[PDB]
Amino acid sequence: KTRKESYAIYVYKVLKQVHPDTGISSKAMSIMNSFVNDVFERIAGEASRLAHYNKRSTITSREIQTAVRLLLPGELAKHAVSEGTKAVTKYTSAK
Amino acid sequence: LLIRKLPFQRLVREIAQDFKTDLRFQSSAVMALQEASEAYLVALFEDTNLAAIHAKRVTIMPKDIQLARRIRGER
Amino acid sequence: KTRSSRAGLQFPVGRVHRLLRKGNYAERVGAGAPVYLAAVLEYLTAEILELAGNAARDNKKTRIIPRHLQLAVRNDEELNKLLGRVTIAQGGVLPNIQSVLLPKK
Amino acid sequence: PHRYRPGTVALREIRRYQKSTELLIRKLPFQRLVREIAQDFKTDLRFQSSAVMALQEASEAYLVALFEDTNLAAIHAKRVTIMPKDIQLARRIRGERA
Amino acid sequence: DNIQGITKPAIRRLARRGGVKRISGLIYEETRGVLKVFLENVIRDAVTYTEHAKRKTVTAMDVVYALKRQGRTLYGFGG
Amino acid sequence: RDNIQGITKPAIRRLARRGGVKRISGLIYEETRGVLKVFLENVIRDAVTYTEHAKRKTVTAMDVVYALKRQG
DNA sequence: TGGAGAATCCCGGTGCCGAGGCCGCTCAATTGGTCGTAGACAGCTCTAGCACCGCTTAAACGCACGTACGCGCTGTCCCCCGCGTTTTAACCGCCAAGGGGATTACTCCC
DNA sequence: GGGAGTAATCCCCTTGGCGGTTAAAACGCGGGGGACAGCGCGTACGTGCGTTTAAGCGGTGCTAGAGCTGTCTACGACCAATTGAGCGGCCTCGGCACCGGGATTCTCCA
Repeated sequence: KTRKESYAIYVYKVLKQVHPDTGISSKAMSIMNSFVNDVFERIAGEASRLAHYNKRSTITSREIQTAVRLLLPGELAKHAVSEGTKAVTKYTSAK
Repeated sequence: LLIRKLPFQRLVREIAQDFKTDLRFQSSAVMALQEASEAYLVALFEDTNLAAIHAKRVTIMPKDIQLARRIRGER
Repeated sequence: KTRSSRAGLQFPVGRVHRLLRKGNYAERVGAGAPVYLAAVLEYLTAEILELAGNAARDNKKTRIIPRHLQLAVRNDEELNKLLGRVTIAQGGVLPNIQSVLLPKK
Repeated sequence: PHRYRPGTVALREIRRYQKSTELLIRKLPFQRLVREIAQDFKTDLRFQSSAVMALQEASEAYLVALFEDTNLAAIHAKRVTIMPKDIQLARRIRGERA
Repeated sequence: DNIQGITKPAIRRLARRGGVKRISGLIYEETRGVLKVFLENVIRDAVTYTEHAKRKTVTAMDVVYALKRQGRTLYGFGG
Repeated sequence: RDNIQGITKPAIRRLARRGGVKRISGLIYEETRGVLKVFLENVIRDAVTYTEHAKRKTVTAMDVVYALKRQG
């Protein structure tokens, strides 16, 4: 059989990291995978067009941050920006 | 044009003050903003006109406006 | 060793880098971009799984069905705004009976 | 003979069909409908079963959203009954009909 | 025609999920027409992407991209 | 401050009259100023975001053009 | 206004089938180094934006007033719901033809 | 020297069918509550007139900041080696749907 890439184990890691005594069905697996792939495509395309609009050939962290600012509504956007900045900072400051 | 230019550019400067300080604007920017706003309100008033004619009336109520924005897809 | 542990996340970063490279979004791609994007996807996953677990605990269940995802996404205002134009299979509709239709006796 | 008042069974059915989640249109008539529509464009095309299920889901979503909009337009006209002018108004507000 | 398979109680249950108390008898033909139009547009876009991508069998991911073309995106069928 | 009253009663009247409205109530104005304010809040934040990411202090017309293409 | 009565919730036994670990590979992610250039930064120019002012004149504010229709009330009548009864098509379970797109080998040409 | 044309193949999935049967749509009717039509009134809205205000036009001054050139350097494309995370096969035992008896809870009407 061919190999198909899914995000199932990683969202299972996140689910066990938040609610430790909870299961999940295969259908809900499919909808959750579709959600994360769609928001991947949306943020990626918005970042791509912001890369093109300023005569620039590289996608950086700034473009993804501006894409989160444009594409996400409310305080959810501000909190996601904080999480991304924290992850990038500890990745860069790592040995 | 229907709305006067200076009150609309005063309004857009006041609403852009709340998001970044000391912001400057191009003149063609506020002209495009005025044109887009007028097109939006004309299309809205046509939709509320159909809403008012639906309920056997010729006077428009605000409930026509909430009906138009609810059916249209906004909030 | 692996860069997901180096960034301090659970989502993959190299897979995100490969998928950004394949999709031809730009000619060059940076280093912090997949880290930031994986953090964003993990945090959106955190709200939706939180609210779905809250819904499942309300409905006395231990496994998340898509009905609980539908209830969780259609109750929070920001998640309903972000996912307004989507639909969830085997989801159902929120309970909403308009007030004027009730038996006012 | 006991008989409920007119209007109660509508409340009961609205509650029972908003609480549940199982699909409403039966499978084989919608299969026949999608094959008959696809006969008009190109010939000898074949469908996966998941494609037919996805079309059922999309049709359900579009029609329940349309009926909710129709109900709001009917309440605005100071009635309870839905009528075809309400449906035509609901599609004209969205812009689906020019 | 198979548009008559969408029967009167099926549209009644579609109304009840949307919360409709009283239904007129002239709803049903208009409902059949608007579902005919919607499905015609969707299968047109799906056969367009399948004929461009060159298979004899139309798969679910193609109609997911067809629905995403209309801004009516669907989750949970491989999309 | 309180410059939403610059969208005056006859300007709203002409905006309705182009749309074909014949008779207008007195409570229409206090709702259409709210709708215009909501639409401008949803546009100017995207214009500000585009102007900030390009490291500029001036909102050009093109930023408004992509801001309107955001909403469609 | 209280009894009839039917619809809904609720807990115990049943079972069934599917989520989740476990094992084992394998191949794309990781290390390391190399090179070529994209953009970071400096700095120069000089367009376009903000502001102060005056003047003329169209536009709006304010109020009076006549009257057009919004809405509350009543009669009518009709068509749509509730439910009993009758026919019919979706489904189910399995089988069989059989086409179809990826999977090997055999072989060819720039 | 490697991509590609052609073909055989083991299947995997698609479509069509046939009988049972059984839920489920189809139909009919009683009858009743809402849609619809009409009238009264009184209240709010268009129209018009006099005045007052501010928008727009011109004219200018200052200067911020967009726009572009020069140069380089740290950073990302790019390639060989390698290796462990993450894919798939598979086993199971528990989560949850189902069924049934009974308590609970609205509702109708006399």
